[PDB]
Amino acid sequence: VKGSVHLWGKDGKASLISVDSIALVWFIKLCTSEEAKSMVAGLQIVFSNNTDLSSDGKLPVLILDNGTKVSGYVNIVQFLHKNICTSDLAIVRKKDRLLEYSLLNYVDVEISRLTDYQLFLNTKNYNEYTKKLFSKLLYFPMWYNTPLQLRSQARENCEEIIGKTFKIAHKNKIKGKQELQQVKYNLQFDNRLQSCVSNWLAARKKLDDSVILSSDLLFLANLYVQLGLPDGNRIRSKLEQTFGSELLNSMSNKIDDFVHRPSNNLEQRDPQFREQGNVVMSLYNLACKYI
Amino acid sequence: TLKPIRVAGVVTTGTDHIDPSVLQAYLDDTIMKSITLGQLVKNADVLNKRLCQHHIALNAKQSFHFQLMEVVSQLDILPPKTFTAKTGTNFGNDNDAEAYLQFEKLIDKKYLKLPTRVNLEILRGTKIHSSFLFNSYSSLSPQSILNLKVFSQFYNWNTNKGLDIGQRGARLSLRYEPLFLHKLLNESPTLFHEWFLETCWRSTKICSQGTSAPYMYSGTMLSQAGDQLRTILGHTFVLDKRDHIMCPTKGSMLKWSNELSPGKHLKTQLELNSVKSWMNDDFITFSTTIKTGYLKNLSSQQSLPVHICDKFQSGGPSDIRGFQTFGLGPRDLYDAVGGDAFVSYGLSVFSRLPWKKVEKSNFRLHWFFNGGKLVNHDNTSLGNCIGQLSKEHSTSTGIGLVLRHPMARFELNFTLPITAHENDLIRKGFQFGLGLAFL
Amino acid sequence: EKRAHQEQTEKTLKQAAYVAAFLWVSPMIWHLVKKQW
Amino acid sequence: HSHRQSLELVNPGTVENLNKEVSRDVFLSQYFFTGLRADLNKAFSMNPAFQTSHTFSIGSQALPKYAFSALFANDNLFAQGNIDNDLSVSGRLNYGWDKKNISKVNLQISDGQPTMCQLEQDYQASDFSVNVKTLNPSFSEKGEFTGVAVASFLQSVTPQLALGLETLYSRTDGSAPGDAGVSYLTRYVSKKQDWIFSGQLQANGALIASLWRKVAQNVEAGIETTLQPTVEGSTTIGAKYEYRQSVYRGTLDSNGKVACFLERKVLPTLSVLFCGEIDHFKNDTKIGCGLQFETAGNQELLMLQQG
Amino acid sequence: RIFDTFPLQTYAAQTDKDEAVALEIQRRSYTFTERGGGSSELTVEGTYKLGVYNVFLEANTGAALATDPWCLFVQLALCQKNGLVLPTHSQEQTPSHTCNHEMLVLSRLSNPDEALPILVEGYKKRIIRSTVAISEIMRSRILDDAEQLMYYTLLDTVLYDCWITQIIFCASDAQFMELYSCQKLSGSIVTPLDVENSLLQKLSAKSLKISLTKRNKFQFRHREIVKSMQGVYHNHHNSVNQEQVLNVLFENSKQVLLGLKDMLKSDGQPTYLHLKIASYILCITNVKEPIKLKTFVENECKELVQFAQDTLKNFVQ
Amino acid sequence: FKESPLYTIALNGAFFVAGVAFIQSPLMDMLAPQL
Repeated sequence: VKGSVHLWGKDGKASLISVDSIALVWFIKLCTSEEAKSMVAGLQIVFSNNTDLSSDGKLPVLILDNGTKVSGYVNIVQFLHKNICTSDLAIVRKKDRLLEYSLLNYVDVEISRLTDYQLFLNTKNYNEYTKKLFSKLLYFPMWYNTPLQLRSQARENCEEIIGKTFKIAHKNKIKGKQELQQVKYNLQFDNRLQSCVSNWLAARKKLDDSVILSSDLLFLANLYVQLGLPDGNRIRSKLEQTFGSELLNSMSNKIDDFVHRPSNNLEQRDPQFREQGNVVMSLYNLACKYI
Repeated sequence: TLKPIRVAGVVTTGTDHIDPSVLQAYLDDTIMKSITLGQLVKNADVLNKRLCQHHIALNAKQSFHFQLMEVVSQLDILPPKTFTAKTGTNFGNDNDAEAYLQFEKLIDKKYLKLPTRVNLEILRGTKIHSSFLFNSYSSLSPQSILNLKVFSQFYNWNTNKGLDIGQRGARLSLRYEPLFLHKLLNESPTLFHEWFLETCWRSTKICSQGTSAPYMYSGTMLSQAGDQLRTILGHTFVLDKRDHIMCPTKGSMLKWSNELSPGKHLKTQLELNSVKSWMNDDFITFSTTIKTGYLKNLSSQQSLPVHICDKFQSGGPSDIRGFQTFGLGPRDLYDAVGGDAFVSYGLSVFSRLPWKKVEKSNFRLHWFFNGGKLVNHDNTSLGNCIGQLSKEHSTSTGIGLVLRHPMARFELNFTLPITAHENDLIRKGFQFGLGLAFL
Repeated sequence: EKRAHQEQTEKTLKQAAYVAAFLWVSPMIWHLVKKQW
Repeated sequence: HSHRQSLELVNPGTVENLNKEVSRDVFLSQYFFTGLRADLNKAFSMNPAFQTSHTFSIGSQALPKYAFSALFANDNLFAQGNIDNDLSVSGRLNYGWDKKNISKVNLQISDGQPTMCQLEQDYQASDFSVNVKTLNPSFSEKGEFTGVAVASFLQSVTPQLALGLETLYSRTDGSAPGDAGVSYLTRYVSKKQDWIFSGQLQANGALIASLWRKVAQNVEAGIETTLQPTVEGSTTIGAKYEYRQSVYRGTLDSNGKVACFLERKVLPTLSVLFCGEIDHFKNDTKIGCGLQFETAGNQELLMLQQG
Repeated sequence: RIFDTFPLQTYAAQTDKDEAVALEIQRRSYTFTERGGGSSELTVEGTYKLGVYNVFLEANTGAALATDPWCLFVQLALCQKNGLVLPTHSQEQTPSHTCNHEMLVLSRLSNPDEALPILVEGYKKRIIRSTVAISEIMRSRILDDAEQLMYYTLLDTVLYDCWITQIIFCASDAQFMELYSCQKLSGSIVTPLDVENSLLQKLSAKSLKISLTKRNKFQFRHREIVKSMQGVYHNHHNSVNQEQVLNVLFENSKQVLLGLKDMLKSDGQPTYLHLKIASYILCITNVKEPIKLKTFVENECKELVQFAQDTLKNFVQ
Repeated sequence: FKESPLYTIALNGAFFVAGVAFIQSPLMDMLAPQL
């Protein structure tokens, strides 16, 4: 398999905005066995940071030198797992492929939604951490639309789940109302997270717990993103008190081990002009979209 | 006067925007048949009114003193052939005020030799979600006009804006209005016919929350939502022998409407109004209105149900004071399902304000009595329909204050029902209503 | 607490009325001060 | 009451317009908007003021998609009525019983919220001004006041200074006594009318300090400082150029944000307007464009406007 | 005071009703009969009506089944919970009526969410349960087993997306409107009234597709292929990226179907997973046009079409 | 080094007085164009 993988990132690391670019660099760096290394051999990592190359507008994209585009972490790993010669990261047996796919899809469609809430819909994280990354990731004219687009998208997936001067002083009660609403919202999020991760842990025990699967790299990526945000201490306290200090410490140790790995299998490539995403390419893409 | 005078010669000024071969028909048919001075004066007035109506001139001046045999002089004002942008407000009958923006354009005579006009309108309103209208008018004759309308409009219809109706389509209409009436109908009665053919695609949605209430979720209303395409022919006849449209003081008016959806349904509607004043300065006015309507399903074996928007509705601040809108007729669960036959009558009396300080003002005291019935007749016999349409009516009375401005009519009344049904939506006490059409 | 809050509000409004009266009498006081100085 | 007449004390302005020049004329915060806006204003008469306005907006949420307003104003009456989408009705009615006494009523209906009514009475004496406004009046079984009552008094100690107070009593439900707030207002006007200063101290310790300057007939400037433990502060500087062809407004805040607003009159009827705010520190930029077109309702004023 | 004396007289409620409407609701309703015997022991306040897009009569058992996987799954779940029996024909075949549960063919514009199935309960105090409410009710009965919840969420996210994309794109309007529309048809253009029904399908075909892409967060999962349907450009930039998205869905859905064959042992009463598998199989084997999903499930998955027939025999007598 | 609400109030007051001094200075007068 020869191609190229485009991800969110900068200078050899994946940004916390995308939990699928973080998990996709832990994947390529964990394919060390003879069978697993041939799965990812030939791929080149590019931190293009432009979504105009994507087939569906999401950045982690694999392009196999002939137009074949596969987008999303789950789709990419499922595509790669079916191109094995069949002659750390383990390859699951035939009798346990459906359950692995079910766990991966469940993480993607349930737990990856909550991370977007913490990244965009949580005011303390959005106003303090989230917005600062886009100015460094994108180009000057295209600096302000992407955060608003992502914030609007992140609330569409979470609607049904979480959702003279004396006149000024009277209006100032809006701040207290907002504080009460934020306290109310922090309770629904905790219950939903506790239920989702408990279901995932209950289902995961059906498989082998002595190996690292593709679905573990995404749950741990979500935990790493959620516990590194400025408001991550409350989440760390809530999860620990109901799931176990030993379990949380083991997961954090696994995350730290994944983070501190030599970049030997990984091989970056500097983006080319046609895949830069600057003003000229943006205008060219806008012209081509309408034509 | 009875002076024998012949007419030979018209000196026209400011008529460079209209073809002389077109203006000659107007001039001939209106004024070049006169045989006396009074007839000439009447014909000049008719010509001025017609040219104002057909948008040939915004103001026409006529001279007859030039000299049996004589030459008449006509002066036009050259209405603006360029773009005309306007904004305006209109009064819907069901307590809704619409606003609109309009762009008009007159087509030069070198393209179309018949006076043609094109307008585009964008309209919003209380219940009107949106409306886009494109109208094209063509003056085929001095006593005939042709209109082509293309419309796309979305709005809310039923109680609490429960339904959502969207219509898209086009109609072609022809209006005929004779210049002179035939000796039977010092007055200027109005008479016209209109024939139209319309095609429309209509979508009906239930825009009402199911957790809110059980309203709009009856068995009848669930089967009405959806898409349907239809084509209809229609005829309208109006004869208005009144001295004013909005402030009558004497005379009668008759309106007749027929609609046919071939193989689907046939609707007929009739309306009569009669106004009479008695005292020295129109102090006491008596107005009587009577409306009737009948709808028949032409489909075989009672198939192809008629849509809820094509049926008759009774009750409301305009139709029958003292009841809520869509507040009469049979109901399925709590929703008015309309009816196939209907009759309504109103017996209004107006009096002036006795205070000489304020007595010429349009504000007047009003005593009204209203009633009517709306039934779903069996499709068998008109005899059975009339038999079941003549018992157990739903009447009401009231007193209030009215302001009949030429732009609109406002009414503030205290209303009291006299007879009603168990499930009727009674509206006792104070009721406000503004619009143009009242019973 | 409740009646205490009512009494506090009454005291505040009475003080406001007193300050209003002081402002009303202020122009004459300042004129006299200017005349003295 | 003789030395008062000798001092020739001048009547001060309304308590609500102490910093009017800075708040409205200089700063563009009131007039800033976003998205595309079009206005069509049609006037029907001159001596009896009467006009209507249709507003069509798109691309933003603060400005409604469509709005319709109509105002009338004779010698001693003012009546304005505005209707905005989702059935929002606002109505203002002001009547002057005399040159000093003015009574105004504001009524707003939202069709889903209780109707709001505010009644205000204003008296302008020879050397002082008294205003009392009541919002949502109500009486309980004990005969006690229920609602919002704001009473403000302002007197000029000298023809250059003006001191005043504002008292607010707010009882919402009537079961519990309302809160009381006292605010102090001070205003100073220079002898040459070149620059004015205004200060306000609220009950909660908030401070407002504004200064207005007029360099010439076509250039004005203003500087405002607002303050409110947990307190926050803000500093704003604004400049306005008034020309016969166009009007320019610029403003800058101490937080590193800027905003501009220009009104360009190119035709006797059409007038374009542009506005833009940029905040580099917080990465927040908003834009707005609009147009205004004026028409005369009747033929007399149409001919007068045409020439 | 005296208001209580007005109205001066009051008549009974008006009992005349349109008979063209009563026949319309009678040919679009199908009655659920009881398992063992009798008519029912229900009052008009205890019955419910299931609003579905349309109905097809299957060849084997002859029962009437909804044409949508979600509607068919809800129908099977209701039949299992209450012990009912699947219908066989519309009420126009049985003029006599009694108090029974039923399934009602409705337009998607019969509720604000523009989605089906819906549940209508009660007569005088009537409750409307929407699609989201039905989904959350059905999903809360499998939370006991955490492994079955992973399989359940895989069926209605991968296989559901594949079915929706195929039906919307790879099938003609004449096939889409046959499954997701209540409009009448005859198949032969003879009468002038059949020309009018053909133009309505062409006009409203695209409006029905846009409403179907909002039922299960499809518009959120696939944002860039539901915006290309809301414009008329036919550019080839959005025509190549689309087939790449539609190709990964079909490749993923083959893995799901091949992995399902390994666990199809029903030791008695079927669970909610078996009913959901059977709904998809029965709705895919109903399409007439040769879509890739139908071809695959009929050539490579002959063991999945016998399971669906076996699970259907529990609900037809 | 205070980093206190009183410190920020004093800083805002210093900004205000500096702005007032700038307005009073001939620099502000020259900022206005001749036209």
